[PDB]
Amino acid sequence: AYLLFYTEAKVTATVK
Amino acid sequence: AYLLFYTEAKVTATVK
Amino acid sequence: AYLLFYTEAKVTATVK
Amino acid sequence: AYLLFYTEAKVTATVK
Amino acid sequence: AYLLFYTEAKVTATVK
Amino acid sequence: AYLLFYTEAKVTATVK
Ligand SMILES: [Cl-]
Ligand SMILES: [Cl-]
Ligand SMILES: [Cl-]
Ligand SMILES: [Cl-]
Ligand SMILES: [Cl-]
Ligand SMILES: [Cl-]
Repeated sequence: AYLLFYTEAKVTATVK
Repeated sequence: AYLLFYTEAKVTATVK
Repeated sequence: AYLLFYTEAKVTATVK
Repeated sequence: AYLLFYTEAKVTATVK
Repeated sequence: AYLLFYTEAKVTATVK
Repeated sequence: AYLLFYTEAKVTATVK
């Protein structure tokens, strides 16, 4: 699984 | 485009 | 001291 | 250009 | 568990 | 003072 911080604004974190 | 910080370790940043 | 970003959602930054 | 995550609180991301 | 990025330098990511 | 993560690659952190 990876950790991802993403944004286009707020930073969203997810683990997939 | 998204700004992305990714990791499984080092953090990789990219713009997609 | 460490710089920390954490999240369980929002990313919170702190310096400890 | 730089990718920047900034904070003093919320983390702001920008591309400059 | 929390997602953590930390640094005192390199940024280290972990899940606790 | 602000916390900054920046990159053009490696993420560099700084506190100013
Ligand atoms: Cl490594
Ligand atoms: Cl690194
Ligand atoms: Cl604080
Ligand atoms: Cl806030
Ligand atoms: Cl936020
Ligand atoms: Cl670990």
